[PDB]
Amino acid sequence: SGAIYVGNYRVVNRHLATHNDWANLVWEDSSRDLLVSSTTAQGCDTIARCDCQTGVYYCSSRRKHYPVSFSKPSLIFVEASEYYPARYQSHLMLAVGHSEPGDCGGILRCQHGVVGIVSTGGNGLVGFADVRDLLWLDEE
Ligand SMILES: NC(=O)[C@H]1CCCN(C(=O)C[C@@H]2CSCCS2)C1
Ligand SMILES: [Zn+2]
Repeated sequence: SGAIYVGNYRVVNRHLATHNDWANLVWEDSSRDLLVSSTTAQGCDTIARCDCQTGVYYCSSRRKHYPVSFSKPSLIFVEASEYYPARYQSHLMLAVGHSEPGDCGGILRCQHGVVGIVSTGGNGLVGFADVRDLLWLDEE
């Protein structure tokens, strides 16, 4: 589990969104595994607007933050899970690292801010849904 709290937005994995998220919906995209809902309180996370391909992510199944090198956002094929069939996911970045279902939602960050959240896993890989192109998260 986990979310990004930027401004009056909450960014979560679409497959983990709650009823309150759906009832306060701003934007969702199944191809990216992302959903954004509105919040009453202002958040403290800042979104990275950069070209970093190294950073650190939080792994809940280890209670640890790990440094990683990750690929550029791309269209990748992901195996079936409890939430989606096997398919292509867009704006996904892969790295070598530990990731269980329960680890989705952990933040990937660099010195500039939040880069994305854990969205896929297995066999020593971790995949992150990028948020750096969603410029509108910084306004309204
Ligand atoms: N975004 C998706 O299509 C994923 C939906 C949840 C399941 N999924 C995985 O890759 C399983 C990994 C287990 S390792 C922990 C992180 S998820 C596919
Ligand atoms: Zn950066």
